[PDB]
Amino acid sequence: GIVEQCCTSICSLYQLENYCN
Amino acid sequence: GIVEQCCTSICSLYQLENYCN
Amino acid sequence: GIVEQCCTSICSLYQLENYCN
Amino acid sequence: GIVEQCCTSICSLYQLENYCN
Amino acid sequence: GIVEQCCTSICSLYQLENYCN
Amino acid sequence: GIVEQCCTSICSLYQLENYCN
Amino acid sequence: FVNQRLCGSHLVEALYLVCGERGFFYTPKT
Amino acid sequence: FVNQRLCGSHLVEALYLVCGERGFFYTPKT
Amino acid sequence: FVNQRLCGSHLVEALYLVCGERGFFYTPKT
Amino acid sequence: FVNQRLCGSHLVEALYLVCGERGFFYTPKT
Amino acid sequence: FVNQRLCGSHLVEALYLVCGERGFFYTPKT
Amino acid sequence: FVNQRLCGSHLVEALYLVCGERGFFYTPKT
Ligand SMILES: [Zn+2]
Ligand SMILES: [Zn+2]
Repeated sequence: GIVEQCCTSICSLYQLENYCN
Repeated sequence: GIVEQCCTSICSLYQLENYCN
Repeated sequence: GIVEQCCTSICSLYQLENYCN
Repeated sequence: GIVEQCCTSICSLYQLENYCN
Repeated sequence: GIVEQCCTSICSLYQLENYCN
Repeated sequence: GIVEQCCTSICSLYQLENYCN
Repeated sequence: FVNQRLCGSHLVEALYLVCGERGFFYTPKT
Repeated sequence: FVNQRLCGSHLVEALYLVCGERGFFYTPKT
Repeated sequence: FVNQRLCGSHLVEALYLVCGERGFFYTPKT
Repeated sequence: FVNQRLCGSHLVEALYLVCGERGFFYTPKT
Repeated sequence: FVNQRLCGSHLVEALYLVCGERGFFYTPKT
Repeated sequence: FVNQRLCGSHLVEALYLVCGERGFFYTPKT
């Protein structure tokens, strides 16, 4: 998931936005 | 809500458990 | 400055981009 | 010690409590 | 105490050295 | 640079001071 | 434990510490 | 914006900044 | 995105998140 | 609560949250 | 250096930065 | 003071504490 991707890889703020309410 | 009892007032780590999934 | 629009007021992450090099 | 254990291994909040005044 | 001179007032990193072991 | 040195190696607060305005 | 004040990002940091792998939801509007 | 590596509490801080008043869900794998 | 309040170290944390490898300058005096 | 990995400043933040007004001692090895 | 305001967890973060391996004590009550 | 390892946002926090009102430039390599 995003928690794993962001740490083992890299992620964008746009991808993080998918997890806003 | 979680805010009304932490920033304006005070809250315990025990109460924070209420917001875990 | 960056402060006059973030701590005293409010600022967006978009505006923060103005301070990147 | 606790500083090393928490980083090289894992630790609980209960173990951390042993270091409160 | 350390608080009375940092949050309510202001303190320097030099003064913080006073609390190292 | 300092950003790389501080993370891959170690750095002092005095070295960091070289990057204050 | 004790009770304390947790504002902004400090509250989410605390939720992360308390919930960890269980995950959590941060909903200011509620 | 740019891509970045966000581990542990740093990811939660990033979610807090990106989502703001909208709030967010932090859901790690198993 | 949205707008929010960022004071002290929280502002520099946000600049780091937004700028990343591009770098940034933090100038309070300005 | 849950177990977790706490390195560097993150451990100090955790101690601050757990101990609160009680305060704490941060004592790393040699 | 200069002088600044350090509240809550920010104070302990600063103590960690300044003391490091020497360790430190955080005692609000004192 | 002591030497230390500062990665990611932790370096920015350290610069903020050391520089204070003076401000600073965060400039990572390529
Ligand atoms: Zn970290
Ligand atoms: Zn804060």
